[PDB]
Amino acid sequence: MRIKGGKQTRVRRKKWLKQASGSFGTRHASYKVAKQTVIQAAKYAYRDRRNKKRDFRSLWILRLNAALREQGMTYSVFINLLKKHNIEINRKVLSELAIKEPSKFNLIVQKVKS
Amino acid sequence: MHAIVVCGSKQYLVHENDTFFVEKLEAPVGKEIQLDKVLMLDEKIGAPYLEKARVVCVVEKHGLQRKVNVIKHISQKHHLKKYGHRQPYTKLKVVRFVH
Amino acid sequence: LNQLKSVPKARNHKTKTLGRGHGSGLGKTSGRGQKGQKARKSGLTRPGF
Amino acid sequence: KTSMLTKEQANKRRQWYIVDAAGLVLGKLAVKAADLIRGKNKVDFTPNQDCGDYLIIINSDQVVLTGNKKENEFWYHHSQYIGGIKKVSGRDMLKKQSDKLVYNAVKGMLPDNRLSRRWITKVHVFKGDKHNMEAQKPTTLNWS
Amino acid sequence: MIAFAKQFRVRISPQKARLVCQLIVGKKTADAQNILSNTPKKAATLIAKLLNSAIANATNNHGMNGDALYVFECVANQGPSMKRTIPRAKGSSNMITKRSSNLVVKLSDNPNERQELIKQQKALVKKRVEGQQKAKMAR
RNA sequence: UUGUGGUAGACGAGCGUUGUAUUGGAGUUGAAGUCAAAGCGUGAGCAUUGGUGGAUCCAAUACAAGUGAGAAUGCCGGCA
RNA sequence: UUCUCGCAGUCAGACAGUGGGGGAUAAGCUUCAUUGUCAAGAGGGGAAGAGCCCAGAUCAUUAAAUAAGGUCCCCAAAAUA
RNA sequence: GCGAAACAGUACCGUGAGGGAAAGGUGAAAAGAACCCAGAGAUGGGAGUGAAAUAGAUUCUGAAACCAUAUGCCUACAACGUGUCAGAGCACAUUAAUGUGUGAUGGCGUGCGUUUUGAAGUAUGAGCCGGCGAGUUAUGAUAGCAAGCGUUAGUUAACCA
Ligand SMILES: [Mg+2]
Ligand SMILES: [Mg+2]
Ligand SMILES: [Mg+2]
Repeated sequence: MRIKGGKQTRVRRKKWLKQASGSFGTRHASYKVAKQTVIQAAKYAYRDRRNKKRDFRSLWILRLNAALREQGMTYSVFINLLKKHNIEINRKVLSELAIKEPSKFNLIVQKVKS
Repeated sequence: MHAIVVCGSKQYLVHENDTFFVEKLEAPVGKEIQLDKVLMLDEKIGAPYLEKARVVCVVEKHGLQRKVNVIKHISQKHHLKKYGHRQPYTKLKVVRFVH
Repeated sequence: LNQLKSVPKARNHKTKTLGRGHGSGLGKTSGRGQKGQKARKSGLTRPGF
Repeated sequence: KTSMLTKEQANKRRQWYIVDAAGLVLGKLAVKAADLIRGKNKVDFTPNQDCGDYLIIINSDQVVLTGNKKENEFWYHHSQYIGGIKKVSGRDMLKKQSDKLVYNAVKGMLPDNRLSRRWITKVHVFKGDKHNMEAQKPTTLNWS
Repeated sequence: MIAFAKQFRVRISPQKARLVCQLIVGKKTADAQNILSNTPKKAATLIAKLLNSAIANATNNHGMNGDALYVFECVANQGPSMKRTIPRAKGSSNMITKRSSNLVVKLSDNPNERQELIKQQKALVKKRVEGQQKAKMAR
């Protein structure tokens, strides 16, 4: 018994090529390059799915530092004024968003002054 | 007006009539769930949590997020393992918040 | 006993196919190691040796 | 999952400024200028929209460098040729070209980036008190 | 309302025919026949005849207006090739490949004629989604 | 409750292909194959609709193998 | 990690700390005993580094506290004396 | 699959012994496309036959690499293993989905197999696509698992019907 099987190979390569669309040049045409680029893209996806929560926290810190620097104290002093006194688990983003709807944030920053 | 609520493990800034997506809650469509934990309801800041304060939401749907197809591949060392993931979520909106 | 569904109890064991990729294991080297005398065709010198 | 963080986009509004760099020092002025240009101090800093303000620096030649640097630290500039090192000293930079000094000291503090070359053009360093940018109605603040 | 005309396996290159086909495309027919006759190219004596034949096909067969015509869309697709051997120093026998071109010229009558192709494109997906939806009634 | 990085390498459970057997069954009211699409799976892989095409084919359980390709200055054909 | 049975693979190692030989208290040198790491191992520090320091990745989260290292700007984070 | 489905040991290479290929399918049936227009003509476009002429003699189907055309979006101060995570504006509207195509701009980012102590590698292999292509078989040995049969057990080979 002889088995040729050109169906399965083409279907597999078609899936790999379909994965990489919107790629420059031949990367979406030739399969040999498409597989390399899909592998590399998924590596980058795995690394960035961690780097982005590494970075968004930093952005929230930055936009909280800026808001507090216009009241007379720094972010590195505000965190004490949440943990030790008036123990609060308000998150590190929402205290950021509260500036985009301000004058409810000022209530926070003057509440810890007690 | 606003409120800050701990649903799942993420804290949410939530007003009236807003739809937000949280992690799976094990509750069928249409029922009302009272999220219990809450901090900073309205100018009223509970230090550990705001006691005797809830936010009442109606669950809209259970869904699966977009597929994340993770392939990990040691370079030039005989390894091409592949795995896929569809994190389930629940979308739900608020009706009003218990004072 | 319904030849349309004929089943045994247990005899169909893991067939180590040696050269069909890595996911099954036993792939490119095929269990022969790396680059020795045994790696080449017809290794395994005389039994008592 | 969670509520997506808010991020302004083409919602930028930028107000001019004026600082009279009479007796400040180079670097302490430069970090403040760099932050004011980047809009790092804005309450809503979107990292990719040039949300920062404009800036005009006046009386450049009066800025001061601490210590004996005026005779010991050199600024270099090289053409792509050979033997093209142009090497000038702090005393000569505070006289011949002073605005270029503050300009360069500010530019290097910005990231290697594609808005950095578009940020830096928001810094206008006039050498003397007079200017032609009174039309834009700047504010005025001390030591920034 | 297109009335094309095609010549197959002309002994010209595809890449030399595309140079004058660019000249003729998008322009009116009165300033195409003459502008193509007057240019000094081998790829012009081979396209003047074809363009005039397309004119005649449009005018006689389909019955269009004529002085409203314009060259809708011009190409020189790759026709079949010929393979030949060429001697060399020391007998190395490179392969010369003679080219060819399947020229085709389309002559439209209404000035737009392009949104109609897009309309057919959109219908071909509208019917796909519609057949998809009518088969969602599997309950 | 304790765990879940991993080459060589040991072990386990599996997908797919071609055909035979019996069992069901779809097909000119359009079969396989082929492209396209904004689906479903933990993976190998699997459906749905439409255009083309113009006669064979799909699922369940066993069985048997020329059974699974990105690399061999690989072979053949085509094309840059 | 002891005993029996089936099945292999391996026998070109490298560097850092420590104690010595050869070497010239020369080598990213060579040969050993030892502790690690890499190999076969990603992340953070180190500007950039396979082998140093911290650590040991089931997958998703636009959650919180930390280790080495670090807080004028690039680059997240500090002030007083 | 015989080297060979056809005028193959042909054509072709070689002084000679000898070496030695490739390619098939209209349709049910030629009803092989009279006639008209352009053109020198092949041919093409209508007509005509026919179920279909995107079946037309280039003749079953007709992927990919490859070459051209076109709606939609971006790009002419920009350092780029070319993608990813964020993200504007723009244009559409689906296997109804926290949707689709492009993606100004920020952060981040030295390919795949091989062999090596260690390679992005100034070490090597691959121009690209498709197809072909590499642990099987006979007869015995030992081990594991399952089954039949069992304590004077078990078991056939050749051969014959
Ligand atoms: Mg090898
Ligand atoms: Mg391989
Ligand atoms: Mg070489």
